[PDB]
Amino acid sequence: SPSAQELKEQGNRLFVGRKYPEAAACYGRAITRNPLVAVYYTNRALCYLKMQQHEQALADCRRALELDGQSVKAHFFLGQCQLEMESYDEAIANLQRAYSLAKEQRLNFGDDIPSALRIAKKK
Amino acid sequence: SPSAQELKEQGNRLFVGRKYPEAAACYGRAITRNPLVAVYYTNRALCYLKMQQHEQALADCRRALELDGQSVKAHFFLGQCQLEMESYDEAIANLQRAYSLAKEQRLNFGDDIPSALRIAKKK
Ligand SMILES: Cn1ncc2c(NCc3cccnc3)nc(-c3cccc(NC(=S)Nc4cccc(C(F)(F)F)c4)c3)nc21
Ligand SMILES: Cn1ncc2c(NCc3cccnc3)nc(-c3cccc(NC(=S)Nc4cccc(C(F)(F)F)c4)c3)nc21
Repeated sequence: SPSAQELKEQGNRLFVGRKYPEAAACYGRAITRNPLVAVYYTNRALCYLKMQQHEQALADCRRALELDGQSVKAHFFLGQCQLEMESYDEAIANLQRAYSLAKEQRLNFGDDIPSALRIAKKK
Repeated sequence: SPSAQELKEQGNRLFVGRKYPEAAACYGRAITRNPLVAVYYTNRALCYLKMQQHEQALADCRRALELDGQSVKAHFFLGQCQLEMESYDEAIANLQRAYSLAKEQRLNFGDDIPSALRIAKKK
């Protein structure tokens, strides 16, 4: 009886090892246990992007944003996805919104700018 | 008598293996052989970002853009650098400009969107 969190974990570790189809299956199972969690869709969206399944990534991005319109990563992956699909004007709009939200949330709450948006995040 | 190109190569391979200070030294030597090449500064800028030498990365970004105001990567690394330094409004402006230029250059010349701007570039 794995919990939805527990499943997101297993998927996150799977994703680390570039096991993307298996990681997407885990996030999918987390979504089925609790389908109103933006991050599960955001995480699976990235798996589909790595798998070059762009239509599925886009739909996951759209669902995440319906649950959480303030999501930095969902805007970013949505923009990255629309980049890969060559919807360039939409992609730029969502990328800027991702970076704008990241700044707002950094300055109101203290969040780190998500690492997905940075190429040189200190490790 | 290594050529400026030859030196950029050695630096590019060094960068692959995460040997960033040694790679920055190579790009530096390429710049000294031919200091009017935007890409050498763009490449070294990334090394400094990986080394968390933000002031040096910024200056390299600025020099690249002086040589080539149409540079996608120079705008992007400049924006990424200003992100790490928390100049958020400038960073967003340069990131959008990077993505805008990438689209223009893609649609006029056929360039791939530089991989540095994409998290899921097909390999
Ligand atoms: C949202 N934020 N703020 C801070 C921060 C962060 N700090 C530094 C860092 C950066 C990179 C690697 N290490 C540490 N790292 C990740 C982050 C980025 C990628 C992977 C993971 N790691 C695990 S296990 N799963 C995972 C797998 C695929 C996607 C995702 C996600 F969709 F969430 F990006 C998570 C964590 N994110 C972060
Ligand atoms: C500007 N564009 N368009 C297409 C393209 C590209 N295709 C796919 C790809 C993407 C990633 C890895 N493999 C293949 N890959 C790189 C690119 C990206 C990073 C590294 C390298 N590789 C070498 S050797 N040096 C190098 C080292 C540090 C920085 C840089 C640079 F500043 F140039 F980004 C180059 C090439 N760029 C690219």
